[PDB]
Amino acid sequence: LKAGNFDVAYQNPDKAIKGGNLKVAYQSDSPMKAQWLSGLSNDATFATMSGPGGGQDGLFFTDSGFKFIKGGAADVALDKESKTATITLRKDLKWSDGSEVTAKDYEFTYETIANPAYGSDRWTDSLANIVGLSDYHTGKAKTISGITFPDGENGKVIKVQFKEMKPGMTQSGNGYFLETVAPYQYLKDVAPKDLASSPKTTTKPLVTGPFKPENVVAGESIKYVPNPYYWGEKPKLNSITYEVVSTAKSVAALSSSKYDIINGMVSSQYKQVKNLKGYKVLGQQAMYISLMYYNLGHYDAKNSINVQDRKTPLQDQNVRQAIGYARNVAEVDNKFSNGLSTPANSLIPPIFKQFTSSSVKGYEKQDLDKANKLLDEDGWKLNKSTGYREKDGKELSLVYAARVGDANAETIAQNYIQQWKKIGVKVSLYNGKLMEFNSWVDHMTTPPGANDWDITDGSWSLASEPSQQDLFSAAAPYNFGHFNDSEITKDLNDIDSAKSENPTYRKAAFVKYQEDMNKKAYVIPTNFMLNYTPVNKRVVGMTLDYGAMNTWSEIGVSS
Amino acid sequence: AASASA
Repeated sequence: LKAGNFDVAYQNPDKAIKGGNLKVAYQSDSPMKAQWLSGLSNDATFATMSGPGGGQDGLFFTDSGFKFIKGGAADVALDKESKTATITLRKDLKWSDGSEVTAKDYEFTYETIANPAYGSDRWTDSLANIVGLSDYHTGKAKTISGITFPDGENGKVIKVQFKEMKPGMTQSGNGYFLETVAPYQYLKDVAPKDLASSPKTTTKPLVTGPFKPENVVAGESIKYVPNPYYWGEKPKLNSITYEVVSTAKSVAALSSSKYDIINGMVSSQYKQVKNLKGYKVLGQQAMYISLMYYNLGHYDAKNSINVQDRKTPLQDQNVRQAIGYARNVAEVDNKFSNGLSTPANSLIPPIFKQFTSSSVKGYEKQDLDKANKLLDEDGWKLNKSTGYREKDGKELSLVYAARVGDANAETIAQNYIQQWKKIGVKVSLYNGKLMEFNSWVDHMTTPPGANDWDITDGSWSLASEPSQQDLFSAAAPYNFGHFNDSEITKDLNDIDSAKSENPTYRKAAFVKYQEDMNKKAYVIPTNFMLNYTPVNKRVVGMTLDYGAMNTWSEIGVSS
Repeated sequence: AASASA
């Protein structure tokens, strides 16, 4: 497996010893916040650090494209005819204290999220599609009517009844049903308002993974040891230590071999890591998309609808396309990214092989000839005097709300401005400077939307069900440029239709959607990205493969 | 609610 020029796996030529201690770190300039219950945990650092303990007790294995498969802690099966998901927990699925994982532990997850007394921030609208769950969430019902137990609460089976089936239900991260268990017998006497701060969900939890946390140092570290009651393969290692390391100390920590693996390192540090002897640097395709938006209307919050009613030359398809073809994204990436940013051809990242294709063509290749010709034939005629184009007497001038974030954000933005000058479009920064992130978010997400920018950039970390509805639908508040297009609406609906229960049909729907978005050019895909992980040469069985389900049990050391 | 700024 490759990801760009990176290997996804470190094929160590040396055999693993029996035992050993692996030293892992996560790069963060903020402390971790330990919370072992998925529904109550809001810290991405700790979520990753919980991996050896079961990742906050996730149930389901997937393939390398995040589609559910059988063989994890539980299986899930969908029945269209009865509008039901059936979750079957393994017979020997146990908590780390030896107690059984049961149907009730799965239901209890729902309670931690849906009962406001626990204080979860993880309720979503998608959960309202489970029969009876809204009524539980608002306190109208004492129980969740759509969740039943064919073999009772202490059995191993749970059935979840939906109002409507959704084709994304075969993808992990879909949000229509949950994928974790919580130890009800361990936590049942803790007041809901005290659950998040209880020792029992922080320093002294029960877990289901191959390792259990023997010691948690608040904000800093976990000492993991083998979980005797793990259903699967006994781990090779005797222990794993997982610690937070600061950005400023990560490179030195590799130089001194303080950590075997550091996760979450940022793109800027890669050139300092590449050259380190003693490490193999692995790479993987990210669940990420960056894109350019054009401002085309406003958002009507009361009626939950985008209205594409802004006066702007960007209402012209030829203009939107030309501004995309003018950019030099590849050249930019080649200068600055160290192969960690690669030009996007479409809005769905290539890691989703079942939902996209490299055959889809967008704006990944600069084509200034085409950009110029598009503007010509649309009546935007160039000037002798000024280097800029005019139509019905008015100059083609646009405002670019570029933002802070990338290490060369200023330089990249200026480069694009200069490319746009080459096609006779005058582009200026919003208020003559890059926008701060929090300012940018406010500007883009406060209805009805501003009228004082034309072009902006956004970037998203996508869930493993890469839903486009909450980003680009006519009803979506995150449709930042506010386009509203009958063909795109059709395309979006088709992706989530009953016909898309068929994977080949769904792939075709995702592909059409991506083609149509590129042609219409309301938005322009910019970059995909790669993540990297340095790995000490003594580590055996390390891989970034998303389909690798047993890495914590398989991983070892050669000395 | 699935995807995040980042």
